[PDB]
Amino acid sequence: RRAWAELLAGRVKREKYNPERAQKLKESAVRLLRSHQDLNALLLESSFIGSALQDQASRLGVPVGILSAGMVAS
Amino acid sequence: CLDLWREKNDRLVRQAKVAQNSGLTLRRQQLAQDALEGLRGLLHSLQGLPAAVPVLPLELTVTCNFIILRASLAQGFTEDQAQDIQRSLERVLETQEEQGLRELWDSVLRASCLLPELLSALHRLVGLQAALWLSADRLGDLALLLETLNGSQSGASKDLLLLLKTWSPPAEELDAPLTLQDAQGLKDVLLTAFAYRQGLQELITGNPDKALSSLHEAASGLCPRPVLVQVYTALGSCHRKMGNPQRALLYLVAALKEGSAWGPPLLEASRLYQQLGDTTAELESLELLVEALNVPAPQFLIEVELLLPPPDLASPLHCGTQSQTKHILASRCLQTGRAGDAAEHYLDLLALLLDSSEPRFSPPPSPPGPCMPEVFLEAAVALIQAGRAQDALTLCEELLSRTSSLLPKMSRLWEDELPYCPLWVSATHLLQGQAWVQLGAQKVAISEFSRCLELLFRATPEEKEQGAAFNCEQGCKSDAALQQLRAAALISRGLEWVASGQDTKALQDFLLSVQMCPGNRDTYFHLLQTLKRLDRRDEATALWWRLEAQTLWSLPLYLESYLSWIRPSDRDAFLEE
Amino acid sequence: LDHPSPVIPVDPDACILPDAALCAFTLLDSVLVTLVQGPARWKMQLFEQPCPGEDPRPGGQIGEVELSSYTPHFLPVLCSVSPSGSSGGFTLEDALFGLLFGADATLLQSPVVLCGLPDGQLCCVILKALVTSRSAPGDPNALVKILHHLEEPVIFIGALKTEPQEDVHCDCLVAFGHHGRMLAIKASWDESGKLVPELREYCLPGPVLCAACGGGGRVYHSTPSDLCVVDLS
Ligand SMILES: [Zn+2]
Repeated sequence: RRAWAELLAGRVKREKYNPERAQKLKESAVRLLRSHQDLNALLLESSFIGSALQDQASRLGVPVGILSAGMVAS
Repeated sequence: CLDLWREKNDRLVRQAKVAQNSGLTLRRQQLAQDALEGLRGLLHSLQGLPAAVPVLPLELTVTCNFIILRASLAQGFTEDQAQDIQRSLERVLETQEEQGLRELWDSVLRASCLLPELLSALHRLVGLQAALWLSADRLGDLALLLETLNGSQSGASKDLLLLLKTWSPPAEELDAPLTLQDAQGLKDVLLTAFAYRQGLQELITGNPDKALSSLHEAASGLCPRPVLVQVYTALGSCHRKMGNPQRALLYLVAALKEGSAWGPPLLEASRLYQQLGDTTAELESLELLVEALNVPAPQFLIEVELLLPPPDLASPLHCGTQSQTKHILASRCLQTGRAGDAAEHYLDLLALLLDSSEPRFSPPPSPPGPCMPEVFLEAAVALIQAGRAQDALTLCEELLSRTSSLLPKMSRLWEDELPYCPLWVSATHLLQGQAWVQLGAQKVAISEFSRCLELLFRATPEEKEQGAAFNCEQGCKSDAALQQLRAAALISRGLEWVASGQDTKALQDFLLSVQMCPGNRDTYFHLLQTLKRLDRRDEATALWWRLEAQTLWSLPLYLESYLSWIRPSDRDAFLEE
Repeated sequence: LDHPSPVIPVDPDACILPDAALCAFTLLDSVLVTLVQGPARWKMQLFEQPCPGEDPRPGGQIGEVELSSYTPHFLPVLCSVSPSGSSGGFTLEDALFGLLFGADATLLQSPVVLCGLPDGQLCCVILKALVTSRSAPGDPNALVKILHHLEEPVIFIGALKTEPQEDVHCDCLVAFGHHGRMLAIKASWDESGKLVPELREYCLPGPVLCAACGGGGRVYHSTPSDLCVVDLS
């Protein structure tokens, strides 16, 4: 009667919608999936892949050609 | 007269298009219904006469613009539109040159092969009616119609896709009476929609190689971002089925970026990480998916969404509500052995379900999954495995409180198969007992186990004599669940007899459990440990031979998890001794 | 009713969900329920209804279903039935509520919606269960269930406090046909130590035209002849 409500009272987080928070969540999902990504095995498996190498190049501050050729050779 | 009718059709088309472009949620639909009444009355006015050739391409433009705005508002095709097409087709046929649409279309296209200047309106009619047959799943004869439109000696092309590619729009659509949509704009729609449908069907029916081609076709061309997300998600699903994880993940990332609705991608991600065994990442993906689903226009035109079917349960695009996924998280957290986290998740779930009076509703899992008592049981199992037995009693007390009026009056308890008691009542007493065990109360534990056993033997859950209500179809009926649960309670009682020093009673209970469920082996381990304590040699070997003579189907999770909790780690080591 | 000749034409600003095919509707606390005709399959929907005093809006549809059982003068009727603990409907008693709707409804403390149709079928829908989307379509055979099949159309559904010995906790469930098939359901718990329902399909005279429910198991109905009354107490 009482301990039941005591369990259940502090649980709910009524909505917390916050469209600004949504993009942080989206970025965190992308970070997780890219963290499990592996580009060498990906190449071992199109325009998506070019965009992936562009993402790596944007991270490393390198012109795409260098990283593309390195991954290709490896 | 036809000047007035044509100005009226053009007026209602301008009105409908103003409604599409502008307006708010009311004024849009109000203007649309006004235009719809207008086009209905104008079709009545034109059909009142025995219309000739020059009245024909205005009447057909009206009929097409009327079916469009009918189906864009109803948000789905039906047979009134098909009968209107039949009306317009007999109106074309009885001017120049009856039974049904296929032969009527063949004869009308024979008449069009005489080249009357209305082929721009005939192609538009074909677009709408091809949309209708597609959304109605009338796939075979659509090929026949389009094969009759194009050359006849290309009849060997049974595949719809090349035939739809060859089907051209007839003209550049010169200054005719105005229209809501052109046949090329219908062609691209029909292409992507049929490609999507064929791809998804091939995925669901175990062709996740054939599906890629159709889905890449649906990607290449006019593909609204909402549908592009679903395509990428289905390609992720196809790659995950083949084996290829990395291409899958790539498509899923594309879906996340492009999407404003990124639930099904994270669901598929979780289903992938489950194959790889990266359980931590699975739980993290589901944790994100819940927060994602936390957040909550109809154009007067024929778009793809109108034609795509609502998804099934086998599909990768089924994503239920926050509650129906919070239950996935909690279930998958409990199946792995993270029961503390699972307890917090399950209490969050029950808070959502039972504190839902004021705000928008949060539903329970669907009736493939567990019934609403099974959810409480799973919660209490989790709280036991955590070490929160004094909360696993308050769960069970609240469950029996709330269903008192349903419980049997246990006067058959005095009068001692016939009476009815659903499994979850017995199971409640069982968990309620193991809680007291963890708190150290032999007497009241054995009390509760005995109560469970009485309800299990002196009552039948499978009393489908009178269908009186809603009931659990599968979980709280299974004879496998009944026998496993009998065995569970016998064992949980026998261990307390062992604790008390009543090994003969313990032997009776273990023997009975072996008689009940001979294919669990926890029974045999406990029995043989007791016989090795008391009278080793002959009886032990007699049951060894039974085991090797003997040598999971669909159980509920509260039972699976109860067994995995009570079973000892040193089972096989002792059973080879 | 404040509404800032005594005749007043209604402005189309007041229209909310102009579905232009809806044949019936009802209302609960913060929720609206409609029932809309189409081709062969008729379909129940469920909308928000804004709790705060605002511009009177529908909101967005929480859920839909399709009453697949119905394949077609007499409109359908809807009636809301809530249990004790959780509104223009009826509050039943826990015994009858659990007998008719089950444990899911009893635990969720869920209101239920009874739709009586011109076929004469009398179908129940639990609301909490009716939350759907384009990614999660409602399954009819799971979600809509069928109490009783009167052969003839439905006029009235109600509930009575028989044993009366505003918020009344009813014990009886009443329905009424055009031709006079009354139907009453009650809780027994009789004869085997088990909860059972007591049905009675009575057969009153007359084409019934209207009905109501008054204090203490009385049901005022009407015929083309006279206004009559029935007592179940
Ligand atoms: Zn169940």
